[PDB]
Amino acid sequence: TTLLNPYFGEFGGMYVPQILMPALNQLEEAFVSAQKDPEFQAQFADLLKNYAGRPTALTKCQNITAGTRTTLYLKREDLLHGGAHKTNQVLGQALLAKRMGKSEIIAETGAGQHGVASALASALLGLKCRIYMGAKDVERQSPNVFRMRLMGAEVIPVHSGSATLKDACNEALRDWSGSYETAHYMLGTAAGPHPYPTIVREFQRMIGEETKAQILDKEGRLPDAVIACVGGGSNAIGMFADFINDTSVGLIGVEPGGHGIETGEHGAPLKHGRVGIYFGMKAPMMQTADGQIEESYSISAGLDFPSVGPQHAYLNSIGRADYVSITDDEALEAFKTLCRHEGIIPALESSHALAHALKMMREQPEKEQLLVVNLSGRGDKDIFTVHDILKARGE
Amino acid sequence: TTLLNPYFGEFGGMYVPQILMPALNQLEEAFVSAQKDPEFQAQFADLLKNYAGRPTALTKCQNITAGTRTTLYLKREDLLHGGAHKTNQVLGQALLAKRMGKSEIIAETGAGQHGVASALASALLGLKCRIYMGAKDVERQSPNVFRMRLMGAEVIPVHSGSATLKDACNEALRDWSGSYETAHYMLGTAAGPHPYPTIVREFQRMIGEETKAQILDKEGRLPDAVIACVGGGSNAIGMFADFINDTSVGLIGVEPGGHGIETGEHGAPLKHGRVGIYFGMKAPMMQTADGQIEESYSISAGLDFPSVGPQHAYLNSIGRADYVSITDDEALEAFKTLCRHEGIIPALESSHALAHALKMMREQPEKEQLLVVNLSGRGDKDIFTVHDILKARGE
Amino acid sequence: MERYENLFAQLNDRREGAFVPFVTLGDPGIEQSLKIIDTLIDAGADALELGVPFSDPLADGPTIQNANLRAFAAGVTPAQCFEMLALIREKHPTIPIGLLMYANLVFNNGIDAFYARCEQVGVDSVLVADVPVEESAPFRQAALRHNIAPIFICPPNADDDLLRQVASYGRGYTYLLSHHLIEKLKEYHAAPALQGFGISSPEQVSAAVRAGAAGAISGSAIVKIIEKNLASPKQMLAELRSFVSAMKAASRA
Amino acid sequence: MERYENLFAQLNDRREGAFVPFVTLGDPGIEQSLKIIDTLIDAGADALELGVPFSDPLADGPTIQNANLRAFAAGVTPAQCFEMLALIREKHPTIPIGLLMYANLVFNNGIDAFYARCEQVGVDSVLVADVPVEESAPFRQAALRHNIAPIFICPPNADDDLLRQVASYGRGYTYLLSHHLIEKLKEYHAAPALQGFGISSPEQVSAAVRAGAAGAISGSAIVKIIEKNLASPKQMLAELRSFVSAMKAASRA
Ligand SMILES: O=C(NCCOP(=O)(O)O)c1ccc(OC(F)(F)F)cc1
Ligand SMILES: O=C(NCCOP(=O)(O)O)c1ccc(OC(F)(F)F)cc1
Ligand SMILES: O=C(NCCOP(=O)(O)O)c1ccc(OC(F)(F)F)cc1
Ligand SMILES: O=C(NCCOP(=O)(O)O)c1ccc(OC(F)(F)F)cc1
Ligand SMILES: O=C(NCCOP(=O)(O)O)c1ccc(OC(F)(F)F)cc1
Ligand SMILES: O=C(NCCOP(=O)(O)O)c1ccc(OC(F)(F)F)cc1
Ligand SMILES: *Cc1c(COP(=O)(O)O)cnc(C)c1O
Ligand SMILES: *Cc1c(COP(=O)(O)O)cnc(C)c1O
Ligand code: NA
Ligand code: NA
Repeated sequence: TTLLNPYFGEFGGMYVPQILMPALNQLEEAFVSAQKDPEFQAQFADLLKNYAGRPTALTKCQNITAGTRTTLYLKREDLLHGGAHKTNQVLGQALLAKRMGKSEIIAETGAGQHGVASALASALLGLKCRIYMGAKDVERQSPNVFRMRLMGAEVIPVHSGSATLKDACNEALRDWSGSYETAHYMLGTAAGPHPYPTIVREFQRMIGEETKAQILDKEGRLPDAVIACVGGGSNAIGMFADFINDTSVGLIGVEPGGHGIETGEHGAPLKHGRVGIYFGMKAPMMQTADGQIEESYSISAGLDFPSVGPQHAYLNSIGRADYVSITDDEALEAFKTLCRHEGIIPALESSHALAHALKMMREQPEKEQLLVVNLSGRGDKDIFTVHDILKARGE
Repeated sequence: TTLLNPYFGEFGGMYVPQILMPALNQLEEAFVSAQKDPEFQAQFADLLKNYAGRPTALTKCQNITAGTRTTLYLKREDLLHGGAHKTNQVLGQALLAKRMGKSEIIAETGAGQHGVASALASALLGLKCRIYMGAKDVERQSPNVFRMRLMGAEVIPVHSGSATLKDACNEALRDWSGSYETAHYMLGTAAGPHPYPTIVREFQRMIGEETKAQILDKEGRLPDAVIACVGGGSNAIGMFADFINDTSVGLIGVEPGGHGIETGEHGAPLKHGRVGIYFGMKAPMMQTADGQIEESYSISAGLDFPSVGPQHAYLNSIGRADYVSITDDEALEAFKTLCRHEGIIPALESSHALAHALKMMREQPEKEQLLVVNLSGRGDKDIFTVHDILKARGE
Repeated sequence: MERYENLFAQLNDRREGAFVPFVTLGDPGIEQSLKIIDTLIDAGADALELGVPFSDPLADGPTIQNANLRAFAAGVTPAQCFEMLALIREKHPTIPIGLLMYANLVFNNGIDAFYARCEQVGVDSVLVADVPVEESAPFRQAALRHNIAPIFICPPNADDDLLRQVASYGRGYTYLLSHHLIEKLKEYHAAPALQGFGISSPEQVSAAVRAGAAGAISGSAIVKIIEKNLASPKQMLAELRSFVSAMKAASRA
Repeated sequence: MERYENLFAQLNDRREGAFVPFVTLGDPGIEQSLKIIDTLIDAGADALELGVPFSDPLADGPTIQNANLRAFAAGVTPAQCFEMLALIREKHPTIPIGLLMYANLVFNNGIDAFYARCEQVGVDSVLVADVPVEESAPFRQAALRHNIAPIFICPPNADDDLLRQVASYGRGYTYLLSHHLIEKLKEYHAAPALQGFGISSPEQVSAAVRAGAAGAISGSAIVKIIEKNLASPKQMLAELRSFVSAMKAASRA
């Protein structure tokens, strides 16, 4: 028995070994209790406001849209403490851990952003944090590893399997199955077994709530569409949640197309993968024909989770949300465009969302449309990546 | 004749060649007009809010102060768009430039932060931006140079003199003397000739205004002291301005002590330099016994302006503000402390202010005191600097 | 076929517990894995638990993860695992053969088709490591439709509802993790319990049976002998034969 | 002493303009700079404008910045510049000698003491490059107390208030930047105008005097000959002598 529905249509569930069920059931009951507790809500709101800097701005981009009938606003998650939206949910999850009497946090990380987010929340809230990161990722993400260690987190390199994100996830879950009485597993996206897709959405939903209020204040009506990149699904579901019932508002999720869908080198499982069961859930994933789990490829390492949150798969299935993809080259062009024309350096993750809005505008420049892009993070972290590409091909 | 007083006591003035006076007088009249114009004030406020993300948070640091009678709040300029307080004033200065019908911006930069701030403001406001940077600085600040170029700014390496900040300042002023009819010089601190110390203060004063409101809301009384690092004086004067008339509020400015005052390798001219005339102003500076201008040294390149704003020299002279210094090692310790105990990575500049507050607390831990530190910027930019030092001495 | 029912009735007649080794199909290659399995049987294995190499074996420890990696280095696929299974059953008609699977490999080509393939090759049971009893309905239904026993883990902390679900839904044997639980499972008419996890010496086989389990499963201990002897396949087999013989002797009355 | 007044009265008697070279004291070393200055005088310089090397010569272009750098490479200090000035005056008693200074060097050891030192060595005027007339009060007062002429730049766009300030406050000569201004300055009884900036050929010396200026100042052109001939000091002097002679001849009626 669960308190809440673990599925979104056919997708989701709790496909974990039997021994991990009590941890998931404990978490779910703690969450349900927390959600009804005005003191928990007040404490979470207080951290978001006075520590993380909520509400975040909603910035109009007239320099980009000039001469078209597009109006473009960026939801400025790049201005959140830590430089990406991940901070919102790690703070709620850390509060949940304290609610349950846990004194330790376990987290996984691929590109290091969730690792840093978990570490900063743990440092603030006095939790002992240990982070599993694939040894190959540890090597290609030294700035993020040193941030984690500065913040008092223990960073544990994982050598098992392919020494990347999947292996980190597995090691985190293994640890948790033996330590859940004193440790909380701080999963970094709106995916994995129930209750994590639900929890992470609820702890990100202020993105869309604020966006709604701000767009109503500034324009007097809802957006025609809100657009967000999709790696695992957290920033997109946070933007989308409050608009789901506003049936005239388009929900566009943007997966990484990498070098191009046709090349096979992409990270677009929702639209170009196949449903499997892994990561504790039933969802579209990147996998071989005989069912071995594969990798997602993107210029942006933050978009490389090889599946997708089950609520996204469900929202696509019923036609409520539409999913598209953007290539590396398109994302790079959006990155350069925002730097040059608005003085904002976007994360390469976020640049995928922006690239698709640019496409919406440029393809039909006399179409009246009011767009919000979720600018999920800032791109200081990506400047050497972008520099080296722009160098490699002349410039 | 000027409209406003160019001096603070003996300090300040307009010690520039005759040919630059009309540019300064034009600027001053434009500023005075702007300050009386509610539409200009409304436009500036709108950018600060919806682009830059004002107001910034005021964060309590209970984990740091536990067991003492210090209450510590950080004014979170690190959460401002661009990651430091410099953004506030570049936006006002860019608006001023447009007010005067200027289509080009000239700026100087040493460590690159003001260069990036000028570039982002210019990109937003549609101004053609050219930035002078000493060739040695261009070499040691490649991340910031590439940010400037991404934002459409022209970065001009300066080979004259010592190829550092002074030389960049000189080249910027030379250019301006010939181009001021169409170009505005966007000076990057509360120093230089009148009207720049006044302008930069006024375009930073929302730091203290917000701090006052927020501290009154959270504690019901004013701070015992507000503490800010002093390189040129802009973030400190922005924090201080609104409290000057609240005579019970201490104003503590922190200059870099470098390897230590006694070593001669420091950047503390206000307290350890000698009054000279240079950079268009009469102020304490780093200079040889026979009057050649020297460099400031600090682990933090952002604190290396070898003089100080004249209002600081004046506030010290009358005893309204007190100035102290913090060494590299002390700043490093504060940097590590904030990372570990609050999950905030502070700029090494800002870490000087924090280090002095830590000293105030630790030296007298049973002294009742309510402190605000201006956390002028975030320290992502400093993580390799800090890593290499911590490596060099074991760790 | 009711191979587990036949086995336990014969063992009961002999006052004997089952000894059940776990190995990974195709570790360290197909031909040597076939020889290893035949050696385990010739040394007295009562039943087999066999893993199919999977990319992300979450519920397995380093020894077994390493075994999967060796099998992948040999190019072992599920299709080749099923050809192996057919040959093993053709050689050994009565020994119960159980698979340890991950959900993706069962679900991949269709759950029904998976269990049909198991039936066709003569597998007796399947434990899907990452399907908890609460979400097992389609798996256990498909299993039973194809005369395959669905196997469930019963954790040492299991509450009463979980014990009843396990007792009701499982067949063949109950997988008990390393005396209260054993009696409750018997009370609820569960399939007979086999104790597994960290069983590495004769003494622990005897202890499990004395506690009232019908037998014991051992994997890491066995696969260790594989890993240790990669360079010497012939000695590998001799050490496997010695260890299995000793472990099986500990289950005899 | 009223060396500028004496000079202009004698030049006026001869229907002649002044030719006034600018060089940096101690460029490229002390001994060669002394020789260069003597050569400029022997070739017909009517007056001298002499720079004191300063760390940050804001108002100077690359040729003169480079000259300062050469002088610093020779270890030239203001104290050594003043010893040089004493020797130059001791050799040439009537030629007006003007300094181009930056404010820090004047203010450093005390403004009064600076102008006292100028008087003691026999300097006639000082132009403080980065002191605008509006803030010049302490400089010009100290100058005049020590019989030193304070020199001000009059920009080509100068408004009427600025022309009146310059005419009132300056002495010796008015520094006019490269016909309306010349007449206004004369109207306001200013010190006689010397035209400076980009004067590099005989034709421009004649043109300045014909416009009604009392003479012309040239620096870059002169210092270029220094820079160009660093390896050949003797040829340096010969080229300087040729250029100054030609430039001075252009000022003659
Ligand atoms: O995508 C995930 N984490 C995000 C890490 O973010 P980053 O550090 O930015 O790579 C993620 C982690 C765990 C997971 O499920 C389970 F735990 F079952 F494996 C599903 C997705
Ligand atoms: O300190 C200054 N700029 C700050 C540059 O900041 P950063 O880029 O962070 O080095 C600065 C720049 C110019 C100046 O006066 C004058 F223009 F006369 F030279 C005085 C101070
Ligand atoms: O089985 C475990 N350990 C040892 C037995 O397996 P093996 O050593 O491969 O035979 C084991 C460890 C963790 C676990 O839970 C989860 F996957 F969620 F982490 C489930 C089983
Ligand atoms: O039978 C297994 N391993 C061999 C016996 O354990 P050991 O001797 O410790 O290797 C075995 C059984 C189940 C399993 O996963 C899960 F528990 F999730 F179902 C993992 C390993
Ligand atoms: O004098 C100038 N140029 C040429 C003449 O000097 P030099 O070439 O050294 O003789 C000159 C250039 C710029 C200037 O204003 C300021 F310093 F503010 F930039 C003042 C004078
Ligand atoms: O006399 C000077 N230079 C020599 C003549 O100019 P040029 O022949 O172009 O080098 C000279 C005079 C003043 C000056 O600074 C300021 F204008 F600010 F007062 C800089 C150079
Ligand atoms: C990690 C990350 C993403 C992708 O994660 P989601 O869970 O899909 O939102 C997107 N943007 C940024 C800035 C990130 O750090
Ligand atoms: C540039 C800078 C400083 C020093 O400049 P001030 O004008 O003295 O405020 C301080 N902090 C940060 C973060 C900076 O970028
Ligand atoms: Na994905
Ligand atoms: Na300074």
